Amino acid sequence: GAMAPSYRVKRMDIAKNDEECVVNAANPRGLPGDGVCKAVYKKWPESFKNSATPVGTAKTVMCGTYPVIHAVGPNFSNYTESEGDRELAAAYREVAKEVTRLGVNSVAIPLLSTGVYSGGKDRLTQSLNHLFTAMDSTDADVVIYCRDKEWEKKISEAIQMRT
Ligand SMILES: [Cl-]
Ligand SMILES: [Cl-]
Ligand SMILES: [Cl-]
Repeated sequence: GAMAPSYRVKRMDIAKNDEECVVNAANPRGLPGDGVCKAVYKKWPESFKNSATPVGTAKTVMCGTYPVIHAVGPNFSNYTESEGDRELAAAYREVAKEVTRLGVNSVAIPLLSTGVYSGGKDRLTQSLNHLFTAMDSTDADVVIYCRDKEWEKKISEAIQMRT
């Protein structure tokens, strides 16, 4: 575990993280995809061997000794708000189980279902609150990755509001 488990946020490419493992915002089919998923495919292509897994689950594949946790958030274009919310919570619970099993002291994590799977809605608070629900009982240092300056400020405020 980390000596004093923390949350932090950084505004940069999650493919250049400084943590002991990465969470991919994966598609169910293990395809290279776009956005975070395509950056993760370029950096760790070996981790897409048999990475296909259903919505609401996470599947870890090792790139050398570096774990890639493929977490499949729901596409809100296809899911109802209710079922989508349940699957988004479940994906993060499966991430916490994998981070625990791996025994890592740190993990790089994107906000699931906030990009092309958002169904055109702002889901920063929804996704971050499910991330906290899952990861609060873990002792890894969590580093959240985002690309927007306003999102960075809002995620940082949410972290500091609890401290
Ligand atoms: Cl960057
Ligand atoms: Cl997304
Ligand atoms: Cl972002």
